[PDB]
Amino acid sequence: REAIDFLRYYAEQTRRTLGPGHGPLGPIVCISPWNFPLAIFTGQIAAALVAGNPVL
Amino acid sequence: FGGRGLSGTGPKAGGPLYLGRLVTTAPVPPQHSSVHTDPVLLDFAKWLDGKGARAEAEAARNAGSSSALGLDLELPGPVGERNLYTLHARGRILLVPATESGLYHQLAAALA
Amino acid sequence: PAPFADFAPPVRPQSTLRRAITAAYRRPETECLPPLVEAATQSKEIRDAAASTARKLIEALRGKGVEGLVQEYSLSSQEGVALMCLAEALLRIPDTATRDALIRDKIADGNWKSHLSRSLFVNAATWGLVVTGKLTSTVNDRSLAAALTRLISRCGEPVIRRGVDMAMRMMGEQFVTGETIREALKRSKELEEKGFSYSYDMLGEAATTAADAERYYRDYESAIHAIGKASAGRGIYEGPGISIKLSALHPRYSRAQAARVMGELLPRVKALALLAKNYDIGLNIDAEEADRLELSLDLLEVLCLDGDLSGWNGMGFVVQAYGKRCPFVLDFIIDLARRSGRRIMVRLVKGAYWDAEIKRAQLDGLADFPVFTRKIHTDVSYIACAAKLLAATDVVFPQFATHNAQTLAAIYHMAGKDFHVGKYEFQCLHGMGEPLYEEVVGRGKLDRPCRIYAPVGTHETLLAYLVRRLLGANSSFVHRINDPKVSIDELIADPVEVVRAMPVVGAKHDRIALPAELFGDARTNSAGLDLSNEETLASLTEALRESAAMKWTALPQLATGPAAGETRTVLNPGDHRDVVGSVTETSEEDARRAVRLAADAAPDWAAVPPSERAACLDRAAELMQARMPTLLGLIIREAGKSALNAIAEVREAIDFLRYYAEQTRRTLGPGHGPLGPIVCISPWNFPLAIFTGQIAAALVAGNPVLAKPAEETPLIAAEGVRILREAGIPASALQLLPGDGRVGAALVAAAETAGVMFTGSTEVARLIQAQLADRLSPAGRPIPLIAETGGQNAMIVDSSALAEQVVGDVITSAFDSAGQRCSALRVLCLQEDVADRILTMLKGALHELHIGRTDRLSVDVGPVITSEAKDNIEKHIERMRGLGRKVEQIGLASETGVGTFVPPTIIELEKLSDLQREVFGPVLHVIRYRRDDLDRLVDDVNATGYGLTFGLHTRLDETIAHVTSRIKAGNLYINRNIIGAVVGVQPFGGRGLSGTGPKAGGPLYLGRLVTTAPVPPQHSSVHTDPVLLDFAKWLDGKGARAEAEAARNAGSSSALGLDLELPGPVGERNLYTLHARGRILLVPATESGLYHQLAAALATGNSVAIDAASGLQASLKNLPQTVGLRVSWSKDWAADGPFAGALVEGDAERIRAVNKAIAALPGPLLLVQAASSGEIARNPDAYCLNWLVEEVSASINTAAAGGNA
Ligand SMILES: Cc1cc2nc3c(=O)[nH]c(=O)nc-3n(C[C@H](O)[C@H](O)[C@H](O)COP(=O)(O)OP(=O)(O)OC[C@H]3O[C@@H](n4cnc5c(N)ncnc54)[C@H](O)[C@@H]3O)c2cc1C
Repeated sequence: REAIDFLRYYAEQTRRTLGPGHGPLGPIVCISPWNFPLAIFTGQIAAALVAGNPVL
Repeated sequence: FGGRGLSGTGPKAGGPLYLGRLVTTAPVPPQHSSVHTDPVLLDFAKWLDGKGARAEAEAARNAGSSSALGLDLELPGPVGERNLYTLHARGRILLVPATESGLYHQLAAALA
Repeated sequence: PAPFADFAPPVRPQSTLRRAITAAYRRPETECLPPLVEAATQSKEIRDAAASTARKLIEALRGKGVEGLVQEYSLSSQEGVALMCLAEALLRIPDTATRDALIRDKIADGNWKSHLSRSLFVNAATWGLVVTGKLTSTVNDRSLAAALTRLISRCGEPVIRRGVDMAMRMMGEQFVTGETIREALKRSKELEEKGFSYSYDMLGEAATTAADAERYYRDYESAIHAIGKASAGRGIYEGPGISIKLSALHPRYSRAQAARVMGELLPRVKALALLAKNYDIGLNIDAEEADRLELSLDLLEVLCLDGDLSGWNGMGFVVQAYGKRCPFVLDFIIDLARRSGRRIMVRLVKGAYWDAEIKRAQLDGLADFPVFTRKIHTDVSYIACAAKLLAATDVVFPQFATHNAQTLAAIYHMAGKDFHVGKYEFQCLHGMGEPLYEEVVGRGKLDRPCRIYAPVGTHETLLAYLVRRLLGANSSFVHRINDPKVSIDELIADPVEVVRAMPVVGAKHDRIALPAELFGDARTNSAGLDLSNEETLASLTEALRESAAMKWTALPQLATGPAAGETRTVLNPGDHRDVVGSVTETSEEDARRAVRLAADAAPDWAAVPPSERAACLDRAAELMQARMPTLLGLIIREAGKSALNAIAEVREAIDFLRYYAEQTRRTLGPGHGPLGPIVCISPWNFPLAIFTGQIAAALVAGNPVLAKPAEETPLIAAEGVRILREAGIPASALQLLPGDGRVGAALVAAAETAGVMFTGSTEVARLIQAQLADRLSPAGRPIPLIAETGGQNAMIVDSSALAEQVVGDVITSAFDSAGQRCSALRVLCLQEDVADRILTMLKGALHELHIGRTDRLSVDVGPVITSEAKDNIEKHIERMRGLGRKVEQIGLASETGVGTFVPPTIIELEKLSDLQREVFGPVLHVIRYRRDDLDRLVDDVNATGYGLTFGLHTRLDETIAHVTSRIKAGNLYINRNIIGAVVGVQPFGGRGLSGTGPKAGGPLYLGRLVTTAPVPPQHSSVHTDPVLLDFAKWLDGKGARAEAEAARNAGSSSALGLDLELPGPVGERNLYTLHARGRILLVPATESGLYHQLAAALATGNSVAIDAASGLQASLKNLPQTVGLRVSWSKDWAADGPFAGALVEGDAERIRAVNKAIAALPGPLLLVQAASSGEIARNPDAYCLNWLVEEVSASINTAAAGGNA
């Protein structure tokens, strides 16, 4: 559920905020832990992706 | 979710400042504003006016207005719970200026 | 001239029909409804038929703008409001190509702020209503600025373009029919061809100056020509007409100014009507506030009887069905139509001022409302009045203005089958009612005509009252037809049958308080008097005349009986030929005897249980209420007050009596022993209310009182004492000692005087302070002094404020009571971009004031109290004039020669510091400020050292937050005048040079008048000062365990941070908060005493200055930085001030010595608390935390945007 929530939350935050002047950083390295191996994994990746950055 | 000090850098995950850190110009998050103006920022702006540092005084007043310090929101959630989100001062900010005008702008940002 | 012989004569003798109107003014709602229900009743067959027609109309309305924009660009509510505000501002750019360039090149590229002295969001409350349907009194301009930046950065130029085009259509085609009458007339041809007609509303309203009324006249005259030319002989039923508001045509349109209205406003309406007659068009008189209804009837009567207007039936008049007088007004108008033979056009409406009528009746303490309190009652009233109108179509032309399809259907079937054009019509609002009435007009529908009420005006004009026009309320029909939660069956419900079947027909709304019940179970509100009610004016006229025939006296009323002395007369300040009465002044020996008598009787009065002492006060309030008309006449003639201000003063005295009685019943027990004899010294400017309040508080707290009234106004004081004694206060508990400062000084100096309550000048208060510092109580403690003194009160106005509203509040604040209020507005601060416009309006409004002897209702401003006050005030004005400052003064009539008058005066200053003394008269000073310098201006206001009342006019939350957080004043007022603080609602009292506190009419007041203070109602705080907490940890680190525990107990017992909303009228929020006082002077003797003093001061939020002569510096080594920030040491106390209070430790002689040194400090009179070392060890309450916090009252007008959410 937390993974789903991160995806939908950062999707909605994007729809509320990002326009052409909010340029991406570029490649983002996302390093996640073993204790929330889907939720934190998904949240960091979803946020970097939806902001326009490719993710490692 | 997320903390201060040895607990992390922020901004909080699953909160409205998060995406702004992943772009080179941060947007204005939803509901991110405050009607409060730091009173020390105000005193600094008047001091800058006294010195004739007009561009800096203007930048200080603009920082005092656009600061979201004192934001205090209730977030939608389940019944039987009250979920609150507030923005406070961070602490002491390290300023590393190169020029006098740069120092004035940095002070304005931190005081506001 | 005989007193009150010309007080308020009616325009004409009141006919039987006019008397029935006045009789209904505030009739109980249970009495109004049954006859309306009976008159609105229709047959079962007609009710079924009407339900069917209304269902049919509502079916089409539901099967047929900003919302599509919000959807297309996924805007939040704040983004939609911000966008519409941006669009409005872009539309203020006249040239299209320039505007489009700003959008494309500079706005859409961000940094909208750089390109657009006035907030973008001044009108956001109005757009908020458009976008969200909800009303906000003030604007969160920081939220809107964030939303605007977000939406522009997200969607760019396309959303700006759509917003501009949307705003252009709404403001140019929907909220108005057109920007000018010519454009409105061109756009009316479409619907006239379909069977509609038009009435044009030139959006004129509430003239403030003669020049404004002149502009409104020529605007109406020019529209009449354009409409009459366009009408081209179509006549008053087929062709267009005009609607006017009488308040647009004269700046003093009120019953109080009825003579000016009949002499100056009437000929202007006649000249417009003569032009409407020549073109043969309708001229409708719109209905306004309830207190203007009957005055407007006097103009309607003269016009309908004027032979010069004969032959024309175009004159029209609005009647509001939400008003209790509506059927009786209609009876009167129908009779007038019969007598004059003019077929009066009667526009029946529900009414547009409902929220305002509720608030006004509550503020004025009147018996009831002049409007209904349940929407369904107004609906029944409308249908009943339609039945009366439809029975008189031969002599009047009814015009049923309504968007409610149920109301429409009921009237359509009530009118029956016979119809011809000219029999009656419906009416609707432009851009609102056409949907409904396109199902009505024409042979294919109901074949009944509809006249469109068509606003005409620019964007500026339209926006000024758009809020009122939208109120859109949850109960409104158009809100419900567009609410999916409401079925058709709910919409076609018969309000007559719903009301008929309610348990109590016509019961008041459960959630609206009658004015008497504003405070619920706590106490009974005082009742006022309606000076727009002819019966009240006639009865008051007789009482005032009878009051001037009484031989008023004031004598030294000692415990043993009246005493002899030097007797002289008391003169009316407006006319020294009018002798009001005689005063016998007290000898210094008898004043000293009086204190000893009070001392001897103190145990007996202290033994009367607090409840019974409070019963005395409640009995006195009842007596003053019943005697108000007689008290009015005395106050008018002795103190020079207007009748309006005298009513408020008697109300205040009643409120003080009832408030302190209730506070006594809430608090006082056997452990709160009285101080002893208390000397009460009261001023001449509120000679009954402040006099009563000080004496009532001291008495109900168990103290015997020596009452020293101002030398100028002993008569009302003597009458006050008479009433208190009649109410049961024994003569030994309340002695009256008339006389000058010798009497006051003898009383203050008497050894048995245990406390002094003083209201007056700072100069005298400082002399009393020095006298008292000579003495100690028998317990060896300072004599308490409550000293309430003047203020140099300011109002700050920014470019978002509404000029008309500002000017009215400024005129009232500065010149009411000839500026002889402690709260009066002395300095007006105008943002530079609007200063010239507001000053022009202010000067014009100044010259509309009537100055003279106050025994006429028409007088706005009376005399100043003495020739000495006059000379002092005029010397100031001439100094300012001699310095080249601009000085505006109204000319005075020759009759003022027999009294002491100062004309209301406006003086334009360069800097606030140009004003170097308090000027206690009708003298307003004006300064201008640049917006960026607002924070410095507040600094300048604070720097005077005064801190009584302060006003702010702004719509912007950021400016409200800033200014109210930085200003240092006891009574704050937002978007209203700054005078007339209401007991228990705006507890009154300032800081600094303005007073010691505690606030009069507030919950800390009685506790100052007993040896051990009680816990006031609601007096607590869950907040703990964090510097106090740091100090308590430091004390524990030093091993001072007992002190550390006392510090934590002080942190919990402090009420710093209390934040309450006080009950009061609707449309206002009244807040009461406890803040730190400032820097407290600490004069310790021992290390432990210092620690206890520091804890008390820190727990209440204060900084401290510790006497360096104590030698206790080594007692505070290694203080935490947070505590060090609040601690200073002082060798020269006078140099390190001002202080906000003091704590002293010592034996009796040390306390007396320190108390004298404190009294010699320049500036504010310090509230000093003293204790011995042993007392600090034995009594945890040795220092009382009540006196280490500052009370702040804030009153916010939440109706200021044009309505009450
Ligand atoms: C053509 C035209 C001309 C008008 N001229 C004037 C004018 O000169 N003067 C004037 O004062 N107004 C005027 N009005 C406004 C009118 O008085 C109504 O208030 C408004 O138009 C709505 O009434 P309704 O029958 O359309 O809608 P409804 O939803 O049926 O009625 C709403 C009305 O109910 C009343 N009401 C709401 N709440 C309560 C309550 N709690 N207790 C008692 N009553 C309540 C109010 O009067 C409110 O306006 C005019 C309206 C029109 C269309």
